[PDB]
Amino acid sequence: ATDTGGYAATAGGNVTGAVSKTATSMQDIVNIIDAARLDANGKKVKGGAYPLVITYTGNEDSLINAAAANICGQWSKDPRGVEIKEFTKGITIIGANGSSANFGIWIKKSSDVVVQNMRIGYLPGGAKDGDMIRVDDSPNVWVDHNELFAANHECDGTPDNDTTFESAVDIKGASNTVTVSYNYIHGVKKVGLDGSSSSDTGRNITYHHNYYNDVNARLPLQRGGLVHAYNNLYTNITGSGLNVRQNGQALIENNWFEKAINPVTSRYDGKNFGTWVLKGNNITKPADFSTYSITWTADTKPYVNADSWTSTGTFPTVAYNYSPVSAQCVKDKLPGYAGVGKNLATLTSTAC
Ligand SMILES: [Ca+2]
Repeated sequence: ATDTGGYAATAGGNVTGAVSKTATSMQDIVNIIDAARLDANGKKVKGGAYPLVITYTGNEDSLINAAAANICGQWSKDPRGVEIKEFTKGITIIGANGSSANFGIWIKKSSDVVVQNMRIGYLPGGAKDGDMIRVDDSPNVWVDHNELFAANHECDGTPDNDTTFESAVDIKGASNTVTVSYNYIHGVKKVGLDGSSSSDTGRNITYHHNYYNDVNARLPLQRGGLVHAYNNLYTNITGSGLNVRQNGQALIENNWFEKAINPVTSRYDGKNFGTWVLKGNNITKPADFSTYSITWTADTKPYVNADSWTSTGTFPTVAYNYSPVSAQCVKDKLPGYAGVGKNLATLTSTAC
């Protein structure tokens, strides 16, 4: 009921008294959430009046296909997103099979929100924080079985030469417990941070059963706190993978890395390096780097790469319950469980 396979423990809107609503457009979602704040007398209730299970049936493929054809025209447009602000009664946004969105979901100062089966891609507004999914000051959030994509490319003349597209799953502030699972993330330059700055440290986040393909960096860019990454399939990482900074701790287990540059590193600050515990991945020693095409580069400032492929620290006892399959099974089976239209199916050893 509340088990997500990670630090977040929430059933979202699937609780007692939940009200099911169907949203056929972005605006419907905005309107549904707004109406969910009113009590029987028409007065607003802090945190929302009742739980919601919104089934999104809209399809914005036309906007997505047009954007795919003109990648560089996106960054300067207005960003589009549904804001879930200060809603704590519990909410679940689930896309219907065949649904799609060219707008993001921005969660802020909320809790107990689940977003599932949403296909989001090529969002406008990279220069104005056009994130696909943003989790800000929001604990108990579960981002599961979604497809988040764009083009892993940077156009010229974009602000900071970094705004062609914004991130897939940015997590910041007091989002103390979050689970990111079964997501198919592809064609994304900046996957997502875990802390917006050097001072925004903390949180306990779990990334599991995600399928990353053709992504440049931030898987995540971790700032302190704890990160548990298990059963993820990392392929074609063009910049760096897990960047553990500000003394953060990471447990990296039973993942499959392939064709990746700097898969596990601590760079860009020049100090306060994070640590990692490595176990059960397809890579077990440096000899495997050649086998799976793992490349390492240096950085202009002091850095630490996992080129020795050894644990550099410790990790506290993982609270929740979980059962990872083998790194091989991930590589063989994960692409069929990750993403939309998989009916929220999960990979078990039985299926291996
Ligand atoms: Ca962002």
